[PDB]
Amino acid sequence: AIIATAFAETVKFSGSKQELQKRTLALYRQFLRGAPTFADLYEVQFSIPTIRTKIRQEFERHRFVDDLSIQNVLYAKGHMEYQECINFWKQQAQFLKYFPEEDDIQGRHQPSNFVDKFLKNRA
Amino acid sequence: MLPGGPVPVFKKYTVGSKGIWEKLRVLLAIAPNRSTGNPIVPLYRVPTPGSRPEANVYQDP
Amino acid sequence: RIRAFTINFGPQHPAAHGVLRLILELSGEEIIRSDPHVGLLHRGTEKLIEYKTYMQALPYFDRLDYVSMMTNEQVFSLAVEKLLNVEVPLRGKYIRTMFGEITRVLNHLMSVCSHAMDVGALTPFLWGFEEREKLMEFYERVSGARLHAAYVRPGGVSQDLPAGLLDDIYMWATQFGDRLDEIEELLTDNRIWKLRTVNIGTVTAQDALNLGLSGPMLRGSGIPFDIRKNAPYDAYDKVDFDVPVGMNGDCYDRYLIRMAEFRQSLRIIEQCCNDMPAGAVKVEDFKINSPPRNLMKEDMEALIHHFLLYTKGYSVPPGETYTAIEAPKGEMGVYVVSDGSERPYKCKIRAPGFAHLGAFDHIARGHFLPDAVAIIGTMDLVFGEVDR
Amino acid sequence: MNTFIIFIILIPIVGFALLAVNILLAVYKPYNEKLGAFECGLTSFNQTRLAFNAAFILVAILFLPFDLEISTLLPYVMSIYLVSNYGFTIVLLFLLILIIGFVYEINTNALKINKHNKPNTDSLIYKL
Amino acid sequence: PSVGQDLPPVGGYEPVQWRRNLPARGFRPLVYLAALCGICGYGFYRALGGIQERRELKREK
Amino acid sequence: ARQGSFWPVTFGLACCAVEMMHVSAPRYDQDRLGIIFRASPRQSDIMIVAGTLTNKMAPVLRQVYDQMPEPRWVISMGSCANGGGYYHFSYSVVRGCDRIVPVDVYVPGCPPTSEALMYGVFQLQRKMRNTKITRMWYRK
Amino acid sequence: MIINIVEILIFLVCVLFSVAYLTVAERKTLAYMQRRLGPNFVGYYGLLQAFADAVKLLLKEIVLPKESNYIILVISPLITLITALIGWVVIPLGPGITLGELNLGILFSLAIGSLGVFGSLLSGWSSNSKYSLLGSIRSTAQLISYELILTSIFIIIIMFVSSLNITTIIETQRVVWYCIPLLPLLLIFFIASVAETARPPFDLTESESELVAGYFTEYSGSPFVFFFLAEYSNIILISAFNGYLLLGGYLSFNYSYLFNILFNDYSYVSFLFEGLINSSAYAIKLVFLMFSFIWVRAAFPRFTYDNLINFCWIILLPLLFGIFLIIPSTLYIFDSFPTLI
Amino acid sequence: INIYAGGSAAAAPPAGFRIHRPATWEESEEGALSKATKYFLLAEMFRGLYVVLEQFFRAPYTIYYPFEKGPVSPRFRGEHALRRYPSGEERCIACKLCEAICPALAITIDAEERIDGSRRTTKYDIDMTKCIYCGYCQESCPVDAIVETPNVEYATETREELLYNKEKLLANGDKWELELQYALDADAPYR
Ligand SMILES: CCCCCCCCCCCCCCCCCC(=O)OC[C@H](COP(=O)(O)OCCN)OC(=O)CCCCCCCCCCCCCCCCC
Ligand SMILES: CCCCCCCCCCCCO[C@H]1O[C@H](CO)[C@@H](O[C@H]2O[C@@H](CO)[C@H](O)[C@H](O)[C@@H]2O)[C@H](O)[C@H]1O
Ligand code: SF4
Ligand code: SF4
Ligand code: SF4
Repeated sequence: AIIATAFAETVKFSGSKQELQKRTLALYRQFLRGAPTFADLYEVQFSIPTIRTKIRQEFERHRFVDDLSIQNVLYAKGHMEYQECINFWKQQAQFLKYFPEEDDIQGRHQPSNFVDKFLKNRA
Repeated sequence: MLPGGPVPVFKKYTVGSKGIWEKLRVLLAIAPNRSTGNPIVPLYRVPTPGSRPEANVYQDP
Repeated sequence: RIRAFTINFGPQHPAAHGVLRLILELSGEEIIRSDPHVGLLHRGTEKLIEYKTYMQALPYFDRLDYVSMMTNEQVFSLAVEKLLNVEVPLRGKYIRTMFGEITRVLNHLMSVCSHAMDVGALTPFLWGFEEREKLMEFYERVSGARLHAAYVRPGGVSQDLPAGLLDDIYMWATQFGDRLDEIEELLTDNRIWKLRTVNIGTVTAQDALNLGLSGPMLRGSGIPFDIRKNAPYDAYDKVDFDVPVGMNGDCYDRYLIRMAEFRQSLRIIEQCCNDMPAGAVKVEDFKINSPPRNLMKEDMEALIHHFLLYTKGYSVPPGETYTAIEAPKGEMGVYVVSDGSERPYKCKIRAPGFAHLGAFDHIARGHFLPDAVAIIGTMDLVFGEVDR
Repeated sequence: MNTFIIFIILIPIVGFALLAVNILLAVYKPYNEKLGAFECGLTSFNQTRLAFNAAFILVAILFLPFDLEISTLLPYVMSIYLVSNYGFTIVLLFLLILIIGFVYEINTNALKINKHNKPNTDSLIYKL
Repeated sequence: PSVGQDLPPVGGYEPVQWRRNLPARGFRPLVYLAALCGICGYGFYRALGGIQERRELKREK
Repeated sequence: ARQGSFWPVTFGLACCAVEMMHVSAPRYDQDRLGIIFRASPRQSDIMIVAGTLTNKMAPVLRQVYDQMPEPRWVISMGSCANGGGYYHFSYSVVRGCDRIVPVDVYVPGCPPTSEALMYGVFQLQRKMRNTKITRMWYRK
Repeated sequence: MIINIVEILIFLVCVLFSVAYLTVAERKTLAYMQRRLGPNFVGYYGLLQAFADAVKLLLKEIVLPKESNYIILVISPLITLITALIGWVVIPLGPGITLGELNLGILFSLAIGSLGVFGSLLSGWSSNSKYSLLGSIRSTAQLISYELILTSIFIIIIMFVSSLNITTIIETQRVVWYCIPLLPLLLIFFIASVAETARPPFDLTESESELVAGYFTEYSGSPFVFFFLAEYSNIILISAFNGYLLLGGYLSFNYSYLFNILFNDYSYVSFLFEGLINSSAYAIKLVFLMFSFIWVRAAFPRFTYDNLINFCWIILLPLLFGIFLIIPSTLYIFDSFPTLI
Repeated sequence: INIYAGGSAAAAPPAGFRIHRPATWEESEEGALSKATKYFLLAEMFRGLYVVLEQFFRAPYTIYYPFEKGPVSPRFRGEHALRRYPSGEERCIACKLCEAICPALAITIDAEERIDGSRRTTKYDIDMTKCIYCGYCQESCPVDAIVETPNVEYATETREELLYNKEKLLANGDKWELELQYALDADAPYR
């Protein structure tokens, strides 16, 4: 047969939020445990705490979702990304898409009010 | 024979040997039937595609 | 516990004829798990086709399996003709058949003599590529391109044959058999070839079906299936050819199948050069095909139709079709959906290499790495079709 | 100073000629990724060795005794006339005793590589 | 109609060779074995004869 | 020496590799001009980008390029590698290896014929034949 | 010692330029076998291709990767080349015309060939890569496994001549070349020669490794030139071993009649013509054997490691352990044990 | 004659579909010594060596390219060109059918009313780095204005040289008109 890869998970849509809760917490645990591997494999120029901060940020992004099926899809895609990161399939270029903050400051004029954006034609 | 081979050399449109060298080639060949696949220059792709006479009489079928 | 070691066979390396990332896991010499990573030649063909007329979309198929161009455009033309409900003329059918078998000769000359090169035989490659050049000249004389002809279109053929092409094709056919024979003298009865090919890559008939394999991969396991005999499309019902089928499902049987297919393609080319009919090479309905130029420049209806076919395109009836051909790689198919418009709603290409490279994991388990090279070579994997 | 001695010293203390020519003539301005090693590829701090089959090391371990056998035959071929018909029998007994071990090696199949993922050969039987 | 089309001849073409043409060649293998055995036997006759002469020359020396 | 030993790296990605191989075939013999295609970039001097460059493949291309010892040149073979080509408006294709690597000679075609790639090789030969190595030092 | 330096320089020049043109010979012969031609453009008729390759390589960077070792990577080519070239010291181009006229010449050859395995061993250690360290192992296994067959054929030949002087081994073949009584050993020695040189059909780890990121010789610059010289010198030296063991070395027809016709007393023209004839014979034999190497590269596919080790240890060594018994028995049956010299 | 349950006359196996049986070492029409000679003396391998050697004495296929060119046809699709009439007037009339049929969107056109009242282009650009060299533009043109020459020898050092404009294309036509006339005189009846 065609056997699965190292850290594969069969797609199984929970019929309960309480089970998907445990699944999501396990995935969070796995990301946190694997962050040192993400720093060693990808030649990362920043902290392991920074990687865990980013993981927490991306897990907080979808914290107040309540539709169960959307949460199932998000869990499945999160596990896909975990398998893509822990198995060295991504390169540094794709891993550092999550980390635009660590790259140096993009120029001087970054508007946050109206007149700036107007003078730059972004209002 | 069968309907699909073998066929002699002189019925193959390829450039071969002549004289003592053919008498040697048919002595030193695993299969004298076999050909050296150089097309006969007088006959292959002559007249050239851009100098065919059939273009002047060609009409739409 | 048997800890496994992961080697990337190589995103860039010789054995892949194209670009492949085969992540193998080994326990010593033996492969235990494989993970072919693809998409490195995914160019979004199937979405681009949704933004193109059926004529604009046809050169997508020349560039999928780029050793067998005319067969890809043949299957797309067959699909669009089945939706359009138009009949290709007899001469166009004979041309498509003759050139489909020339294309089969080209594909097998690439495949067998690259399999040989990857296994170590360097000389058949360079012998066969001259015959490839001789046939590329016929491609260029009929279409104007050595590789991407854009010749077989929906409705038949772009241009009639130029004068003096059948004579030259016959001249090539009088000598191609000895080329095949000289390749066989090196490869067929050889000890090292048989060692590298006999009982390697074995796949059973049942598993060959379950995995979706076709062509030589299915015929080497013993199943006599060929779409040209079971569902003839262009002119294969009007020409005599035999189908090679093998036992033992190995790579040696696939090699023998491909050489028999060389010889049967030569047979078909002979019959088509002898029995080429007269008439038109495209449908005589100027609502589907361009009219001739001397009518487009003298007739008003002809010019209107030229204008519309080259700007808006021909509108295909609504519906859907899956049609397939016996491409030299296997069963190549196109699932088209028509929305009544000039552009497709959906075009999925069933590439024969996708299924075979998916079956690599089942076929190559338990083998050593030198045998994986032979398996990739007998699958005959071009990656434009795998990735599309 | 013989030509033998001259050659066998000259080859080593001159062999670095093109080495130095290449070191002085050629560019050298490395990158990180020019100091790199591959298209893709990585490995965490997992281990320093891979598991290997027994034959890989057994061929080397058995090279020693067979090489010593064939090198011990050198005294015989340089003494063959002086040991006339006695040493002949002795070296034949030597070769036979050492062929017994080679027979053992062949019959055990010690240099064969074995395959784990066997193909299944057992019938399909359905409990009715 | 059909005016200037590329069409075949009236009697078609002379048939081509598409069947296998790997002919069996060579003497039967035991002839090659006999030639090998004779070559090596004669070489042994020639070499062992030379060893004896070298032995007698050694006696002289 | 740089002309008569002209060793590109095996970077065939798509249907332009067919024309590269035909340039190694009997009719056009690349070896007659000194050309040998080398698997590893450490032994190579040229990179012929012959095929479309996907966004999943560009890091690999740049790694292969950076692994090449100086002197190094790049030929862009085919429309797909020159400016994205036929697949210019896709979501997965790079609009030219120009964006990823610097290019010395652009060979146009789809596919560019074997003769066209040989003409490009000759143009790069002319470029390196008019290249000032010691003369430029004597200027510096 | 002036003429000693002259002789050494002549020998070195001829050997190294023979290697450099064997590269071109390989390419052109393989080409014309493949219905092509090349190289023919980088000199007149292609006679400067190897020098172009050398000059290019000697101007390339000597990049050594991050997790590699400088010294080993740099000296392994050089040690391999030294060992390949010092084996030419014992090779005679005439009756005594040698740099090293050692009475232990066979053992010198057989002992300096024992050191060529260290190149393939140490190549694997020039990286922190775990799979190249296994490719190293496979290659070294092949080399040590076919060394036994070469040594066995050496000893089977020395059963006929009880000497380790290469000139004596050749001069014993004025009667018959040892390819006539031992024609199968010629095949076996050529096969083991092609396998020791790691040449196709025995090019497993080079072929293996160009696929993977590592496990082959990823050298640049001068290391690469040195490795090419080592390869194409060991080819000529193993064909030289073929020569002086089985094909008579420098011997030909007896030219006493012709020389008594042409000459009346020993002159330097006499000696020059003798030397030219003898070294002509040796060279035409070497040319044939090199052509055979190229032919075998052109014809056959490749082996795997299992098929190769099995070939060696289960097909070839049994025959030779049998021949060890049959040759002395043939000498005992006819009272033909050979004397010293 | 026959009624079938879940089957067919075509799905029934052929007459000899069951292979005979494997052959053992007995039932061998070849002695052990003969096949052992073929085994030890490498018969087929020497035959392959000889078939390779026979090619050594055959004519090489290699053509010396800068001095001898390969086969080209009137239909060949190479560098692009804008043609004129024998008047000297340019054939193109800004109908924009080549812009419309081009699968790669390589053509860019702009037009207006000329000073003499004629429909003629002010902009005609082809990005060769987009073009696929298919010939659809040469087929679409109703005036034989855009054509593809047989030229392939126009490789460049910069990509800004491959963004051909109207003046480049007209100069290319003025350069290649004779070759284009040969090709047209050979090819036009077939299209
Ligand atoms: C029979 C045989 C006869 C042989 C005859 C040979 C005759 C040779 C006569 C040579 C006289 C002229 C020499 C002029 C060569 C300079 C060529 C040149 O102009 O520049 C090209 C190359 C550039 O190197 P670079 O300065 O880094 O520029 C980078 C961008 N191109 O420039 C080079 O290639 C320079 C190569 C320098 C190699 C030294 C490498 C350093 C080794 C020592 C360590 C010092 C490292 C210091 C690096 C700077 C660190 C900040
Ligand atoms: C030793 C002298 C000092 C200077 C060093 C010279 C270095 C030059 C070494 C070249 C020796 C020949 O080595 C070279 O042979 C041929 C050349 O076509 C290459 O072969 C290449 O060409 C094609 C031929 O079209 C082959 O089919 C093969 O697939 C490969 O792509 C070999 O992969 C390489 O090994
Ligand atoms: S430029 Fe044309 S031939 Fe080359 S890869 Fe792109 S589509 Fe294929
Ligand atoms: S031939 Fe070239 S320019 Fe014309 S439509 Fe096709 S790709 Fe565009
Ligand atoms: S080139 Fe031809 S098709 Fe294009 S706009 Fe001009 S006239 Fe129309």
